[PDB]
Amino acid sequence: GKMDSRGEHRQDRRERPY
Amino acid sequence: GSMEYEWKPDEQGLQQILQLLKESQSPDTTIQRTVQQKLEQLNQYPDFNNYLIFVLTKLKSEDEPTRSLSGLILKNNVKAHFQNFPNGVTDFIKSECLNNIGDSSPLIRATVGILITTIASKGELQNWPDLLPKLCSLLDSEDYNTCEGAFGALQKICEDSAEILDLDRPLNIMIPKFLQFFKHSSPKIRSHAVACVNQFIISRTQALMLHIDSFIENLFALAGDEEPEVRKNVCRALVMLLEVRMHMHNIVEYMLQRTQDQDENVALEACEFWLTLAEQPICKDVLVRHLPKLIPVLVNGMKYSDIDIILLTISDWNLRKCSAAALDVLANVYRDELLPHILPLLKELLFHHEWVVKESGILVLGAIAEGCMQGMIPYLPELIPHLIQCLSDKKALVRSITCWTLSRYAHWVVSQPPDTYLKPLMTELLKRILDSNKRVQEAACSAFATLEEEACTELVPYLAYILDTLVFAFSKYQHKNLLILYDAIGTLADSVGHHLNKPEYIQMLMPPLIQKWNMLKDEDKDLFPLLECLSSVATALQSGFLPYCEPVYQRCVNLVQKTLAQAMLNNAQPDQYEAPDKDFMIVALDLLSGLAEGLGGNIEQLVARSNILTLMYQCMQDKMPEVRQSSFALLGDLTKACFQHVKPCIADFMPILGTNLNPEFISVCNNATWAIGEISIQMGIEMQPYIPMVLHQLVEIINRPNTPKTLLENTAITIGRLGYVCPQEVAPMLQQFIRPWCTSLRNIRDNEEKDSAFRGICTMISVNPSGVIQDFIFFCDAVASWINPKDDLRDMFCKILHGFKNQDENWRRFSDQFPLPLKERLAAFY
Repeated sequence: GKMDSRGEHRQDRRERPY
Repeated sequence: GSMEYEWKPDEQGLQQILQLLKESQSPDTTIQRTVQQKLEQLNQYPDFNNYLIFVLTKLKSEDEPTRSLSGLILKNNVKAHFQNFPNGVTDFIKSECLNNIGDSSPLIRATVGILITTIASKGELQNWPDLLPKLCSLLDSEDYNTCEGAFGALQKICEDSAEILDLDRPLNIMIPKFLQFFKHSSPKIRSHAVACVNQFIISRTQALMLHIDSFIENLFALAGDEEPEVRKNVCRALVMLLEVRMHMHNIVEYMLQRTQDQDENVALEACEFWLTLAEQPICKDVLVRHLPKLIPVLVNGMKYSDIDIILLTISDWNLRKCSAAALDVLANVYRDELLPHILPLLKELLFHHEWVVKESGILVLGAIAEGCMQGMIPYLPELIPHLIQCLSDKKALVRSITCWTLSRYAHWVVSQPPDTYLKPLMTELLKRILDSNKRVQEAACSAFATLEEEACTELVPYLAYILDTLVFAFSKYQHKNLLILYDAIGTLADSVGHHLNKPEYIQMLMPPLIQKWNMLKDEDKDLFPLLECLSSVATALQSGFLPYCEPVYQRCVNLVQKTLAQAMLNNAQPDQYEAPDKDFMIVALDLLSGLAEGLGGNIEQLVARSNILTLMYQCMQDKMPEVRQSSFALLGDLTKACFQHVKPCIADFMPILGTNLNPEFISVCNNATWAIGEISIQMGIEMQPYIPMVLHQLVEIINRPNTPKTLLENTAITIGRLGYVCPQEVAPMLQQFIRPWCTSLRNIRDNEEKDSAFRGICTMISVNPSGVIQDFIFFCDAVASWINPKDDLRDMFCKILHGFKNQDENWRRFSDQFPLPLKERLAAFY
């Protein structure tokens, strides 16, 4: 499919402190 | 006597400049905004800067709020506009700044110091080459303010510029002088020395590895120094040396005793040591002993400071974040093996009443989740409800941290009955998503995203309430959380797939996305996530998205057109035309990509009557890897959609992908590789000629260490299809690519891609049977990966594979070397 900067972006920018 | 020199201005501008300064100190604001601009406008002279520094150096009969202000405006005049700098005039700045630094007044010392530093870092270290030697000579101490001022100048110089220093390579003479001042009486000088040397340690330069043996031995002597800066630079030095070097017996006690220092900054500088340690492989067998003293200290820091609660903004890396991160990497080092150290603390703090501690407890639970996941499961059935009820807290920080920490156990929540855990979590989570506080909205959304990401199809029955609350939040949100809302809906459609296609769900979800679609213009950057959102939505709405396919498709093709045009213009004439932001191409292609993946052949009418293939062939040659990644993805989606229109362009496509097989661009390679796959299954025997260009690269790629498994899987499918359509040209490489092919092809589902891959390998093995024998084990391993094979494929495995077993004496001694379940699954299945 696609090593999406979409999926990786929306995965990274999920907020958290840990 | 001997020779001398000097410079002298006149009574001309000095009076006007002094009036402009005396009035540039005016308590009014309009006078500052007027005079400061007039002075930033009277720079058209080559002599003006010599006027300002003349006020700084020789005008000794004037108040310091005027002298230092003159030197500061000189700072801004050099740091700002320095291309039109008079060299001979700046010479006076160099000499006067260099020799008048030891002034007894601390203000003049500070302004002259920042003048020297800004002149160095903004004027570079090349054009003025006699600065550093004269500073190092002036460093041999005299009164106090002299060596301290030149020393600090060397601190900010060595902090800014560092690589460039590696003047006949002078650093060799720098270090011993620092060492001469390393055992100094005044603590400030030493704190400047340590920070000076701490810059050239991560760069592992060749000048220090000779003078380091006694350097660190002397560095330990500053263990009990009182000035917090000395401790800061020293602990900083130890943390940095921990990464590039492998007295560990007492340094752990000094650092752990120093982790509870009265200054949170120094405790942080000592706190990164646990991260740097836990990263290296040495922490496994050195850190384990004194831990019961370490863990509570970390938890003592993981509570919010008295300062931070009031600013709720916060900084970006504190003792709180560093403690949580240290606990993170430590949990990832120990897995389940740290339950005793903590569990009593958790059982305590998780049910406290003073919430400032309970928050810390919940955060600690969030910090050990990924690390100690397997050992934490048994305690969970009671843990989550307390967090569920904790979502109803009134204070904001505890509510948000409950959202995130609760979100971290998405697997166990979704791997248990729904009405028991997943339904209440979804309900209360959705109830707190609609909050009057911002961080609760953003963190609750960024928790819902993970909940869908791990829940997937379990969200079908509740999509009415899910979409109802999410669009209520759509019309009710602001802007910074709206990005994360697009994240949430995109992750939604990606998670629940086709089952979204109901007309009333479209009536909830699509009207607002169309409103945001219509109100925004093409040059608005906020289109970046929206299209992406729609992309995932375009994957889920499928044929229900038909009435709106024409305008969206058109607008995407237009966007691509415009961007490529601008690209050409910037390629032909930079000095007259603008450079575009290519982030508009990828996202557009992504949508187009998703569009095909939603509509398939239904996109036919659009792809013919739109000059889009040529646009793709223009995208696939750009410089940023992202547009090749997304463009090749679109090429795969379009190839599987319609090939009657792509066929001719195929001739000009395969060479491009022939050079786009590069692991250095992982994100691209996969997509590129995948493209060829979907081409072969469509090109049939016609795929024959283009093999020697792609194959010899692909096979070299598939036998590579430290390679992502997704690239090896898509490469595996590609090789499989190239074999199914071109077995005579791909087959001889079987000894060379058979190992990681089936070695890595064990972690896939059962549909059509793996089916055509194994058809390809079955034909390639039936055509060249000699290749796989010596490694046939692996093949049988891969054959244990099938659960629901089709009839003809089953026949392919059992018939020929039976031929190998029929030719009965040696297959026991050779068979009982792999586990029994797969043994009898193959023996009973084939």
